[PDB]
Amino acid sequence: GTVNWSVDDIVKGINSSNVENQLQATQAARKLLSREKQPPIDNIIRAGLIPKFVSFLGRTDCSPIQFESAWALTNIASGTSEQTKAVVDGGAIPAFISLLASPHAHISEQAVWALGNIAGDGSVFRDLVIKYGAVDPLLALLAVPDMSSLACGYLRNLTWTLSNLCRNKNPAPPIDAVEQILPTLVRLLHHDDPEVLADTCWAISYLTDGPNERIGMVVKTGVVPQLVKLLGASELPIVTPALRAIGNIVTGTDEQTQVVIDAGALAVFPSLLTNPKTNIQKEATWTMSNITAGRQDQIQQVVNHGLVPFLVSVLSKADFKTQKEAVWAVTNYTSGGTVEQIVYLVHCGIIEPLMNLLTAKDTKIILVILDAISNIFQAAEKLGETEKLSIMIEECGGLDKIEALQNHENESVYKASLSLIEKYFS
Amino acid sequence: PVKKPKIRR
Repeated sequence: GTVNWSVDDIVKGINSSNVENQLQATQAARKLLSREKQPPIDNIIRAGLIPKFVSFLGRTDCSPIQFESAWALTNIASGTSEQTKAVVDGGAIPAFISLLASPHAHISEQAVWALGNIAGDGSVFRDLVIKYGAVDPLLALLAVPDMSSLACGYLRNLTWTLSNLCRNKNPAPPIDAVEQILPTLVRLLHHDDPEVLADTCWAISYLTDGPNERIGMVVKTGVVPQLVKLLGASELPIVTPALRAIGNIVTGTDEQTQVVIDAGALAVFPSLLTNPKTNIQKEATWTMSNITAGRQDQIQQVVNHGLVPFLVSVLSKADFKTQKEAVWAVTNYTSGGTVEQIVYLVHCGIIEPLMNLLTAKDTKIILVILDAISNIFQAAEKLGETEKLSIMIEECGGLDKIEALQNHENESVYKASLSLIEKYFS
Repeated sequence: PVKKPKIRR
């Protein structure tokens, strides 16, 4: 381990009045920092090199040292928040924005990469990158008639950096920035490169992770049908963020949820709800749960697409984190659904797998299940069939499981189970 | 990924 002497040599070289020595020193720093295993980032920072690197970004008289310095700083910024902060505090952001206009594509694109790492740190550095004016010149690099005229690597790196400018909350990105970027994201969603598509979906998943107003900005672009197309892709790295975006949109208004339904999303859910990735199954069941939180006509679309048997199957057989989402989908369905819809749900066999989860060691899920049972009894009341329902629940051992909850630590569970027993099993 | 270093192959 001789990194400390290498760093000492770099400091000496970088302070040479001979530019060839300075360049060689920056080359050596770039090499150290491009090591896969524990690059010596802190050593380089502690040696006081960041101000030197930032100065070199501006050395138009020596494009190679701009390149080497840009790469070195890219990799420091790829580190911890403290490491990224040292780069920011050194004044790197406006220097990198200036380099976006370099006539040297390899330098411009290295600046793109560094800014992606800086913005990726979080909302504060994201907003600094925006504040210093990065968006316009980034978008200009992408404003060519043919996106295939750009090297695949360059377009991927631009897309990724744009996605980080869309990322994070508290605060969300400035609205005017989102308005600037969104039309480019919509264009990119029709590209054929899978990595571009994946990062563009991630960007859109970020923008839809927020209040209805933000969701509304995305929906109004008309992009939802293309997202639904990507939902059916075979590439997991595309489906994953596409599904997150769609799931985020249906946390919005009934009208926003209708856009997703009208776009044909529900037809994809038999595949998603049975997808061998448990994560896809879970996120798809979460998405379904926010659709069954919708209007009765939206529930009816879920019914009409044959999805209720899929929901019963997930509730019965899936991993517990996915079963939790299925419980929510059921409770939402039963909260908002018509009596007929609820009768159909019971006919599909919801009661036994629902009851079986009352043994779960998750208090919140127990409470959600008891809500669902109460909701189903309310439909039974309108029909004059509360006794038939109570007998069904007894006959599958459901009442034994409800009775058992009178010993539960949680008072709401005790009170809820007691209430059902008093109302319907006394 | 959120952040990414540039490395040779």
